[PDB]
Amino acid sequence: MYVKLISSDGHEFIVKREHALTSGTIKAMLSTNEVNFREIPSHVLSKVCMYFTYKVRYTNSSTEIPEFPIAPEIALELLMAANFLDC
Amino acid sequence: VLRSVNSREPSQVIFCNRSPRVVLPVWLNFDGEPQPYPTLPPGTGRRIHSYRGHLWLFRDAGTHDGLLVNQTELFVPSLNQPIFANITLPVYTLKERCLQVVRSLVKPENYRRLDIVRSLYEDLEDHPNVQKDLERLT
Amino acid sequence: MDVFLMIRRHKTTIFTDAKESSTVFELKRIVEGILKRPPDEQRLYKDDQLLDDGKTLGECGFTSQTARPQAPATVGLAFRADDTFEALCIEPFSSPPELPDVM
Ligand SMILES: CC(=O)N1C[C@H](O)C[C@H]1C(=O)NCc1ccc(-c2cnco2)cc1
Repeated sequence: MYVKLISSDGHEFIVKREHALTSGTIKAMLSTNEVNFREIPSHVLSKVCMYFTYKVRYTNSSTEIPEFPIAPEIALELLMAANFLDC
Repeated sequence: VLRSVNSREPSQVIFCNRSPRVVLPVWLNFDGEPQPYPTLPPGTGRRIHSYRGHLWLFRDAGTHDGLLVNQTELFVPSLNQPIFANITLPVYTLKERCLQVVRSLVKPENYRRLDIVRSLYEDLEDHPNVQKDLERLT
Repeated sequence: MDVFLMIRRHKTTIFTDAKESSTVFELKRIVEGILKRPPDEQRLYKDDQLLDDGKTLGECGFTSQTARPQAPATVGLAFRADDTFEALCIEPFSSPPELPDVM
């Protein structure tokens, strides 16, 4: 049902297993139920989890899709995480 | 290969910008050449005269990021009264969304000064382009 | 209407959704299924405000306008150790580095 994604600084993110499988890298890391991310800090991983919910909600939807927001200060690190996770 | 059909059959259309971007409507001419049309500010609409079998695509006017029209890439006006062209943001991948944000903040000359992997510098320089999207598209 | 939340305690964050018409108690039953602590051993908060069990999420301020998939609303969580409840404590996320010169 749920999986645990742990950031470099020890924050634990509990997300729906299906939402987390949106990432091919995560699927591979799972096949606990727990994945440790040595290079992904919590301010980046929290945004990755928001992306999963956003993607699962807005994919194959006729509703007006809002912009996914990214603060400039997080952009570089989030790009590195998205690249690794194939998100 | 991807071109408008010279039907000469008028078709009134409403370009409806349901996105937060400035929209660039692009008509594919009889030779398949992309032809830009006047831009649409966010949230606005335009009643335009087009023709049956004509091909349109929509891009962000400033960055050329691809947009959706009636949930697909291409819009073909059909038989009428006016046809609605509902322009929206796609659900971009997280990586593409990050590339868009980084491109909006960093001058292309300065991409090589960012502390990232070489492969990401190449992804940053590989800007969205209508020509690349058209070829192909097969 | 679906509402999107972050249920937070110490260094734990649960990403979940619920109905606006669902109750604070029903959210505690979600936390129980995940963290294995019964609803009577939990306190839920909106900011510093303690939330009542019988209240719906909408009445608590969690609406479709304020609890979006891409910007979820925070629900604070505190556990009862033995007979006493611990104070509400949410560890902040890490700080981003300074924006680089060319940004
Ligand atoms: C060959 C021709 O007459 N075409 C090609 C396309 O089917 C559109 C049509 C055309 O040029 N119609 C006039 C027109 C003028 C302004 C716009 C317009 C204005 N703002 C966004 O689009 C659209 C169509």
